[PDB]
This record gives sequence, structure tokens and C-alpha cells, in this order.
Amino acid sequence: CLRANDAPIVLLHGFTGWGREEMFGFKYWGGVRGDIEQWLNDNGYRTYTLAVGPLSSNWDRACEAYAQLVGGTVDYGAAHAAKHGHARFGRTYPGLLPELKRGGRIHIIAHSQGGQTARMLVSLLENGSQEEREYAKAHNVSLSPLFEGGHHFVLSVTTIATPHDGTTLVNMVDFTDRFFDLQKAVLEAAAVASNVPYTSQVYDFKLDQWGLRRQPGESFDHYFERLKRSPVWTSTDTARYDLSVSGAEKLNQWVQASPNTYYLSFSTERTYRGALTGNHYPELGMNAFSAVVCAPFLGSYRNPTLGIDDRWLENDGIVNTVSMNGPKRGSSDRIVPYDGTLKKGVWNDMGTYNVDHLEIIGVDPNPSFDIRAFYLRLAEQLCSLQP
Ligand SMILES: [Ca+2]
Ligand SMILES: [Cl-]
Ligand code: NA
Ligand SMILES: [Zn+2]
Repeated sequence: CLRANDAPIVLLHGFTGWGREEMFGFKYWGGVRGDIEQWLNDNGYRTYTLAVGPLSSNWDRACEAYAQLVGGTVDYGAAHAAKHGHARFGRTYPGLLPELKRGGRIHIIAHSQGGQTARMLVSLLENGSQEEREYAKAHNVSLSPLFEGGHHFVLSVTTIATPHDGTTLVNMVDFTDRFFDLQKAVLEAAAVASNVPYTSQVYDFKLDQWGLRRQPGESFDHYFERLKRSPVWTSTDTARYDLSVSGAEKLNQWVQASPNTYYLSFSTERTYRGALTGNHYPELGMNAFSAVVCAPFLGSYRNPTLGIDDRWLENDGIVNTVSMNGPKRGSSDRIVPYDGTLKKGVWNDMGTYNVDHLEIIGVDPNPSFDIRAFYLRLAEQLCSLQP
């Protein structure tokens, strides 16, 4: 790289994901292929990993990301917490990069719903929250600096297989059961059983604000049955809602691109069209869970009420490919095909890759995908960005 900025890289997972000490060290970023953070660091690209609530709303996850980056106690905002009935304060972090408070900046590389979270964190840093500012005045409580506005420390957001317009998977019948089957499948990829009541946490869902935690003598099977019936699955303040086509559009209506930030999007597809009616079908090698449980629905579900037609049928096993190049539904962001120069304040569509939702992070194998070269080439591009 010809280095133009010194900003560290920050990895951010989707609606599954866990810290480097979790899952007995099986890495979400790298999976069965290795340790992407370690590869980037070993190649001279300083990289860190964020771990936030996988099932929690993008709002909560953005507040957690902020505290984890600059240090301190997660503050979800007094108004937000009162409106949805969960704790105002989350856990306390030492802070990965306190220098963000004095002028440092970062590149965020986000997978799946991580891309919504990274977008939202930028929006909150730039504009704050009018509602939280007003509520703090009215009720004489403190206000997180995150909601003040006029802050800036994200130089770029890169999203990979992100459902910026949602995924129609949420509309599948029995989505609740199949989604937590997906969680168990990822646990099994990590060689972690779902019917064993581990005494260590192994996979912390970080639901402190909701007061939820896997109990002593409780298996993931039993825990997920509880989670299904909990507010983190049944409220609007959830990843599940933000993942829907409707919820993603609502998010897009206020989370917009900042002129001070480069946005890069990577799309993923792992399907073919058949010759019967033009439906899409999983290619050989797509991870087994998606191939059997999710891809047939994704490549055949049409919904005229929500504008879900033939453009939505291509998919990566989890997300409709059309959803990934940037926010569109309810969004005024601009999306431009990458042309050799990356532009600020717009989505640079870096193209589509023939890699499925879990292969792109190495949680499922794909020997024809040079995952190491993919992330090293991305880090070079970010290293080259003009500050
Ligand atoms: Ca595969
Ligand atoms: Cl509990
Ligand atoms: Na995901
Ligand atoms: Zn919340």
C-alpha cells in the first residue's frame, strides 16, 4: 500500500457474532479458514474486532459500539430506554481506541447487519438524536455525547452481504424457528453443541439491557426457546425488525450517508436461475443450512405489496443480493459503480462476488474463494483512502 491515512480497521459482525475470547476462540471473522484480524495485523494493517449484541436493534448495537470504541458505560439514551422498556445503561468497556476522542479515525468493515449498525453509528455521531437531546432537557438527566451531534471519527464504512433494504427471509413461514436453527448451525460450525449447559458463557448475547442471560444449567436449545418469546425477538427494538424489508426502509429514512465518510459495498450471490419460471436455486457448495432451509424460499418468494419481484430472487443463502449494494428503499443515498477512484459521501459498489453469506467470512469453507486475498486487497484500498 501507498499509505494515505493511518486509521485502524474495525471488524463488526451481523446478527451472529461474538468476541475473540468467545466460542473457545473460533473466530467469526475467519471461521474455519483462520483469523482475518490476525492476517490484517500480520500484514501491517492495524485491526480490531467489535462484539455487540447479535439480536439487539441497530440502535442498541451502535450505542454499544460507541462505548466499546471510546471507552465507558453503554448508554442507550434515556428516551429510547423508557420508550421500549429496557435499561438505559449497558455494560462498561475500557475502550479500544480512546484517541477517537482527540482526532483519531477508523475504517469499519462490517458483515451482514453490521453494515446497518455502522451506518447508524456514523449518523448518530454526525447528527446525534434530537429526541434524546430534548428528553434530557425535559427530564433533567444526563446525555451521552453520542446524541449531541457534531462528532466525527469514521473515515470509511465497508459493508459485506449487508441487507440495506432488508431480506425477505424474515417473511418465511416459521422464520422464528428457522432463524434460531441458523444460530445453532453457526454454533455447530464452531464445534459447539446446542444441547449442553456449558458453565462458561461461550456465546454471550449481551442482553444486559433486557435482563436476559443464559442461566446455570441451561443449554442453548433451552435458552433460544426463551429468547424466541423475549422482547429481543418480539419488540420493534430488535435486529429482527431492522432486518425486515419494512424495518430496513424505516431505518433508511433517517440513517443517511455522511459527506465526511467513504462507503464501500460488497455484494454476494450463490444461486442460478432454473428454466421453469426464473426462480433462483442454491449452487453446489453453498453452506448446507442455507442451501436446504433458506435459499429455496429466497429464490422464489414474491410479494407485490412490498415490491418483491424478480430482482429480489438472486441471493447468498441469507440476503437478497439486490439489497446489498447500498440503501435504496426509503433512501436518498447515492450508489455509484466503482470506477477506480473511491468517492466520499456515496456508496462505492465494489461489485458482486460468487460467495455465500457464511463463506465470505470463512464460517463455511469454499476453496475456490481466496478469502485471505479478498480482505488483504480491501485493507490496501482503505489504507489508500484520502483523509
Ligand atoms: Ca461452501
Ligand atoms: Cl434471564
Ligand atoms: Na447474518
Ligand atoms: Zn433499545
